[PDB]
Amino acid sequence: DIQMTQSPSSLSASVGDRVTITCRASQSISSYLNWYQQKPGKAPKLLIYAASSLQSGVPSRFSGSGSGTDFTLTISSLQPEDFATYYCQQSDSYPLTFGGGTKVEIKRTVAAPSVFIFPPSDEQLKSGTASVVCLLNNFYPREAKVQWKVDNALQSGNSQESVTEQDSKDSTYSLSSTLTLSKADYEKHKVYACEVTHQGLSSPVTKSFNRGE
Amino acid sequence: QVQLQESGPGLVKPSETLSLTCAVSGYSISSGYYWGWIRQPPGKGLEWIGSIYHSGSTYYNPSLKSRVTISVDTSKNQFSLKLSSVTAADTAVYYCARQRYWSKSYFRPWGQGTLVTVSSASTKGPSVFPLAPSSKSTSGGTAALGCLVKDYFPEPVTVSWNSGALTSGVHTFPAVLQSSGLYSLSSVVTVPSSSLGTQTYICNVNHKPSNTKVDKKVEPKS
Amino acid sequence: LIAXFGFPXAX
Amino acid sequence: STEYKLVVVGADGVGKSALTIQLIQNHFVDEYDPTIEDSYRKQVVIDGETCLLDILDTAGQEEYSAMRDQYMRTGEGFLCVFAINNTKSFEDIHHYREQIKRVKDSEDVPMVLVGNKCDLPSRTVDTKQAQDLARSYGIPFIETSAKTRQGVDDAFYTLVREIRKHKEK
Ligand SMILES: Nc1nc2c(ncn2[C@@H]2O[C@H](COP(=O)(O)OP(=O)(O)O)[C@@H](O)[C@H]2O)c(=O)[nH]1
Ligand SMILES: [Mg+2]
Repeated sequence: DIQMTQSPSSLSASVGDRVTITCRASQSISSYLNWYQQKPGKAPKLLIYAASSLQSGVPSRFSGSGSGTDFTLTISSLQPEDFATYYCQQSDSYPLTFGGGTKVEIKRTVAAPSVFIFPPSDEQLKSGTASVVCLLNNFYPREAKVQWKVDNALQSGNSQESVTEQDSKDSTYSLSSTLTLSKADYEKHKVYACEVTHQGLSSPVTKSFNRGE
Repeated sequence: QVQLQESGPGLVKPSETLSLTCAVSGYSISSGYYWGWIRQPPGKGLEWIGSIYHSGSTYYNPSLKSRVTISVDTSKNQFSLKLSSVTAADTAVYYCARQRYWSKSYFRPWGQGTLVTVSSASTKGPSVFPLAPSSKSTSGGTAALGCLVKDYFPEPVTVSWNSGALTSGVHTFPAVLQSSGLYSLSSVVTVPSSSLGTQTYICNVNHKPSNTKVDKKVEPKS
Repeated sequence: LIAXFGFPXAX
Repeated sequence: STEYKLVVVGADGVGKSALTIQLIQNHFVDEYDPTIEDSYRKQVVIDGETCLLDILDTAGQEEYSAMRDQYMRTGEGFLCVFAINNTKSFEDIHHYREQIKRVKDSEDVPMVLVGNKCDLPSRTVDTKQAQDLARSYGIPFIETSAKTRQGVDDAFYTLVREIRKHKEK
């Protein structure tokens, strides 16, 4: 098999920056190298074929170069919408092989999250379980700390977090933290609070509600 | 003009056979091109599985060859994949794609992809609960609301808002797998606080493996 | 322009 | 290791690309890009000798390339290919031979006449007339099927043997 090695595995660059990603083939493939762009939840899309031919419709800031065993994809002016994983693929011979991908993310100014807390619905609570949700909306960088406090007591082991992929327009992330309690534990406590720490916040932000109020 | 679309079960038991079909439109398989299958395990890269020509000639990834059967139906304008003795390593989004020539060509276009999960567990539809807009929402500012989509299996679920009319500011989180073996996710949206008393917000949740279709109106709590 | 054709384009 | 430079010529659709791919990679190919003229390399053992074959699979070209020019200058032997079910491809053979003689400025260029697609029982070209055309030229005639692989090694190995015969003379 012809092994394709991409580098780097991931990179961060500002809007307007020149970005260069490399692809190396284990043996010569002449100019038989294609580049695909894959955005979250979408199929890969052809950008460049035959090492340097730009697919029609693809923005001119994308270019490809190289031959033999060393290839490069270049984005001359990175745009927010260019957040994607890029894959090379040799088309010289079988088996057809792809590189492992390079994830490109946008570096932007710090943006503190807007924080929201949601109590469990009465219907869910009546069924025996209380899910309490904390939302951190449109923030950058991705690193954040979220703590759950019930009557000011720090919770551990009963919450799960989920983070979105970088937004293609504003280059931010959003995050949810969900606290799962039994109906009995939920009904024997009053104050439910989420405490958020982030680079864009000078001091932690707490959002809370009082059960039944 | 040329469109490809995968279809088939999203759940397969270990040791059993995974079967998928790709419906082609805008071009006839009998006219030309090679028609391929490529897969992507969750969070991983792309792996070419195999390709076929309208004549039946098939080419395979050598590590999967013994388990792969690729077939074409020129009358129905479809092509298919059978992958036998599946394991959890076969859990992946499966894509169909075409390329003009056998070699020295490229894949274009591709299907949307279809997730196949290898598991012994049974399908289960989700419960949908409101994430109601807080009563303390800033007057003239921005409020947030959403839906909690809980306890379903397998992935995926699709969430839309107001039938697909509300897309701005929507964030549908990647699902988390719970201790029970069931997934859960939330879908949220930020809206003007001034619209809460008047504008209707409904999340439309669809879970195809269980034929569950749920519409939940999310409003401020009494 | 070496012919007969033959291969096109041999000069 | 001894290097041999071979060139595969013949009308569009006779199977030059299919023969080359079957020889090098052991696959029968239904649709390889008809416009691609590429060079291939294969290490093979022929009569106990380790040979490095450099093969130009020719095609219709709009421009005369640096790669083609290397084979024009240093190509040692030619496979002149026709398809047994395409009379026009057999009629082109004498033009391919006439042109090769002028290109090399020689009446003695190592060559093999190849009648491809012999897996099809339907023959529009009389193989006796092909064997007589090859006899008239003083070259071997080889029947091949890129589909079944019958004669594929024979066609290229016979050309290597013709090159050896030429080098020693
Ligand atoms: N039945 C049969 N078909 C063949 C054979 N060799 C080539 N073909 C087919 O003939 C067509 C033209 O082949 P190709 O290699 O592109 O010819 P080229 O234009 O000379 O390079 C393709 O559809 C091949 O699969 C053969 O030996 N038998
Ligand atoms: Mg050809």
